[PDB]
Amino acid sequence: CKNWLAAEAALEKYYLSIFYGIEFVVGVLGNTIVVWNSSNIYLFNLSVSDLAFLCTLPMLIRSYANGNWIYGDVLCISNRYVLHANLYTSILFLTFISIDRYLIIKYPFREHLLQKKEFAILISLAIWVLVTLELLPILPLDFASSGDPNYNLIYSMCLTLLGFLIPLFVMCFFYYKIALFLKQRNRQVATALPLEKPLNLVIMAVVIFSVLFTPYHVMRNVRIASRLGCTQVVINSFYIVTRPLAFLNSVINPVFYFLLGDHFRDMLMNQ
Amino acid sequence: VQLVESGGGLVQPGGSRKLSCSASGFAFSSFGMHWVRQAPEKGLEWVAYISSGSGTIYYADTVKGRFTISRDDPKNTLFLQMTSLRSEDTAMYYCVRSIYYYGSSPFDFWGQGTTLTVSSSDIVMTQATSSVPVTPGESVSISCRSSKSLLHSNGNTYLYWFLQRPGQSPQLLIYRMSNLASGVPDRFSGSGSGTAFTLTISRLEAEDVGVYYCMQHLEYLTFGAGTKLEL
Amino acid sequence: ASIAQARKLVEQLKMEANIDRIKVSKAAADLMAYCEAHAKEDPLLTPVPASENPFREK
Amino acid sequence: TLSAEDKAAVERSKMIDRNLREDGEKAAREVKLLLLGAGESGKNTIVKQMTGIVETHFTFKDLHFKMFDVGAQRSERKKWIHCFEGVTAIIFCVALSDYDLVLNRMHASMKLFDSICNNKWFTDTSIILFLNKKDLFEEKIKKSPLTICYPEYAGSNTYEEAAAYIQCQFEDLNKRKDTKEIYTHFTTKNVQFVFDAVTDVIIKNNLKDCGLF
Amino acid sequence: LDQLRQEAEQLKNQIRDARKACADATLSQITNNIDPVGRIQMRTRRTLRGHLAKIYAMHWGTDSRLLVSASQDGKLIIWDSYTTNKVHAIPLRSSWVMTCAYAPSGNYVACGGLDNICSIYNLKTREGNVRVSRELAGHTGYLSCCRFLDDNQIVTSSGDTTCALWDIETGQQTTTFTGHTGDVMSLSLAPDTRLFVSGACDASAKLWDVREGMCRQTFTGHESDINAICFFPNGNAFATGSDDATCRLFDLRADQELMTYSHDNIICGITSVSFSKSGRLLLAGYDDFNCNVWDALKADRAGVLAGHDNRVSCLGVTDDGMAVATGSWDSFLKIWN
Ligand SMILES: O=C(O)C[C@H](NC(=O)c1cccc(-c2ccc(OC(F)(F)F)cc2)n1)C(=O)O
Repeated sequence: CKNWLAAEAALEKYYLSIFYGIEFVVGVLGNTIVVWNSSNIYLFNLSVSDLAFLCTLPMLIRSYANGNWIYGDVLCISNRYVLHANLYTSILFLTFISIDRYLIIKYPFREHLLQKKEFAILISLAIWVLVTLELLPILPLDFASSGDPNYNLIYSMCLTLLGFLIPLFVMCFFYYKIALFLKQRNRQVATALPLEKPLNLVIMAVVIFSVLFTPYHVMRNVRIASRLGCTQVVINSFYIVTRPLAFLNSVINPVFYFLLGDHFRDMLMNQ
Repeated sequence: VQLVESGGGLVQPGGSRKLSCSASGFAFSSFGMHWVRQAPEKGLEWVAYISSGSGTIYYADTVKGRFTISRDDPKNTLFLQMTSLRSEDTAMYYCVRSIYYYGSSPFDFWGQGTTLTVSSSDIVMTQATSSVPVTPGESVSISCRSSKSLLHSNGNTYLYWFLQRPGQSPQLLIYRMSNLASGVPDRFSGSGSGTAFTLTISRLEAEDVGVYYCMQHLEYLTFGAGTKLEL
Repeated sequence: ASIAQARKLVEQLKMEANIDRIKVSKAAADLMAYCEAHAKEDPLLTPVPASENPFREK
Repeated sequence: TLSAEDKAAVERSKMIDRNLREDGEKAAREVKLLLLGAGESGKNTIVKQMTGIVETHFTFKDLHFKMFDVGAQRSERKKWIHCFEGVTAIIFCVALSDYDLVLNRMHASMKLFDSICNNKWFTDTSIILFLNKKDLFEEKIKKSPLTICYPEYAGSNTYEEAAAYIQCQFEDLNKRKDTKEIYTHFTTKNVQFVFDAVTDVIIKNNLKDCGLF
Repeated sequence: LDQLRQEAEQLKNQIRDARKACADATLSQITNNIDPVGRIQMRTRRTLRGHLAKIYAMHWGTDSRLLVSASQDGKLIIWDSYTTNKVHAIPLRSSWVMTCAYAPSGNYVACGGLDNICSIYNLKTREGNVRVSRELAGHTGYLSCCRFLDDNQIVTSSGDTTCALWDIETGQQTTTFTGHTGDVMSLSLAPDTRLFVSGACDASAKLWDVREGMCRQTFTGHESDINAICFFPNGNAFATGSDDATCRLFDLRADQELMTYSHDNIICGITSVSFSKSGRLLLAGYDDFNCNVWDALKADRAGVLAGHDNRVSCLGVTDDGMAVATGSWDSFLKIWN
């Protein structure tokens, strides 16, 4: 029992600082190296949002290493807002990347209106504005461990539902459709190369999304509920370990959506 | 190329009627169409314009809000919906085709016209020489003036010359103040400078008898009073 | 057979060889003189002032 | 700043732009096929089922196909082959009875296929390979061994092995197997095969564009 | 038979010696006293957008304002270069156009390609739309070039190794020009239209008499196919662009090459060539996506027109020398000055 909080202190200090630092370094490197059509529009916006997200890590890394926030309250609020807004913008852009992939599967000549560049830019701006708006309630007020527990818990539950769970369901549905299409049309001519790699990548997208985001979103709400009037220490520890996992997406995303794609990687070398 | 207007007749004051023009023998969809009317014993007066594709529409200030111009491109027909007919609306209405691209000749074909009888900032174009005695074989000039300079900054002088032979629709003679229209003899020549223009009919012969009208196309369209040439 | 082709080839070669030729130096001088005479009438070689260039900046 | 007629001309240019964009959208969704083969390779059969270039338009299962029969061009192929750099696929024909014929004809077909498949304009262009007149091959193989064309061949002179050997010989000419695919078909079945091959090509191209293939 | 071959070789040697006798000096030596042209830095005054495929040909109208361009999307667009307005958009029956021409009167345009047909379009129709005036058939190979002599005469080169003169009124070949052993790829009319020169894939260029139908002269020296040919404004010389990555200048009267325009850094083929009004500048398009301006009297690379993302397939200077238009496989035309 006693050793639990002693190790939780190290989790807060070194685990968070070290893990965030390595994630930030490699993630900025990947995002900048990776950084036209609707697919490219959504992918570029995803990379930009992931990059801008990582920029909010160094301050909190230094604070965790030192154990105190040294940049002031205004920068604290700004950092919180930018972090969460970019996180949920990345989630929504992943959802719309799944939608665009399903559309190009259904409409191979990009006939559908959603596949137009202008519509892609309009939807990107809509996503940015929407995420900024649903992030506004954070301003009145470490998100989970601050503010009124009653207001914070309901806000966090609604935010999880709107920005993670509904996008998760949409993404899973559209990628299930894509997987069905790829499996049904795997080999119309027996001698052709199979579509195993696209199917594996489609499965990996949803698996990675769920694994990285689901523990963090649930654990944040559990932590806020615990704050609301020694279970609390273990809940906080679990939230602490799960938090850097979700932020790993901004790290994996460039490689997954730009390097594991042979065509993109071939272009990147030639560039 | 043919334009046939219909829908004239007698209308009571304050009423409404629709003129229609049937186009044949040319690509109606690619032409902008004009409505031009002529009172029983006066000159031409521009009424309305509808662009190719219907994107642009204009009306004469004297008729703005009252008449409506519309076209049925698949049907190759032009309409003029007229409401609240006044005494001043009594005139023969002409349908005129106009195509606008570099080097084109607007106002090049006019319809035969349909007569309407009602029971009972603009550039001014002046043709103070209202009449001129004529003899075959002589050389005659028809002068004109405009309040504004018709020479645009792009080098074009937007002046047009129309000959209305007795009992006929006006026919385009010169467009843009120097260009001779197709099917016109080389005798006709246009010239002008300083907002003053002249039409020279050298060694004139028969078929050159009628009223000559000048028109400006610099900005929305005004006609001169018309110079009559008689033998 | 191919004899007709050979006969026509010889005929064309003989026709071509009979033409008169001038010295290469003289032709070079003629081209140089032509270019020199018309030098100032060439906008690409001698860019005209923007006041009279019909292709100006936006 | 513009005059009335200048504004009307700009409006006309806008309408022309609109029509051009509509035409481009209509054409962008059409499958373009280049049909190639020897002088007697049986591509006449292919066109039948479906003075210069001959264009054949047909629609199959909502796909519109532009098939270009360029065999009438006796001029230098090098000067106009780049005009077809953007075709989705190439349909190549070779009559299978050519093995024991003279202009050797099979070897000419292999030379043409080698020069086309490895062409710099068709690095990523998939090829639909039709091996026509299989019925004639079945009868002629019983008399003329396939070794008369391929001395190194040693399999039993039967339809299956000989035809498979010919297919392997043609598919071995592909020097870029990693980036390019060849869809071989011995021969409404051929149009169905072309539909399947082109739809597979389109799907793979789309997946490459979106970073999945 | 062998005697004819021997006599042909004897004539070849005799003409080779006759040309050599006249090669007393070189154009580069004679022009050593002239000042070099300054750096020719041109800029893209206008970009003509609207083609949705590779542009293969363009031709200026005689007014130096209107130009026609042909693209593989199956369209001829007539542009107002001053405003960039599209005056006309002509849908082609065959989308495989490879050449286009503008009539000197401006009343017609011509185009052709893999269809082996030269189609003449009337621009001044009473009905207000462009219509096919006439389709000239008779070539057995792709149409590579065509140029109007009048409203009633057009001369076309073909991939069937021949050039033809047509009477557009009757649609018949008035004259057929034969002698090239390879595909004729380009054609250039003399300013007087009394002669025209053609370059073929046999690496040679031939001078033709329009009325007599004869081959006046043959010019060799290129190592590969001649893709482009243009008459020098004087009318006594012409430049050839070849796949061997060089341009060469031939003189009709000296009957031999005068100068070659090449650089070690240039290893790609030449798709088009043109002269400036004075002829001092030789502008050539290249497969390496940019045009190079050459000092025609000095052989020096005087400038570069680097504005295209793909092969520069065509270019042309206005009749007043005020601008250069370059078409490209990237589907854009740019006006330079
Ligand atoms: O990144 C996180 O883990 C939480 C973060 N939200 C923030 O508001 C934030 C940003 C930067 C620093 C801190 C911060 C606040 C109190 C501290 O006190 C301390 F002593 F515990 F460090 C230490 C750091 N909080 C998020 O948006 O996810």
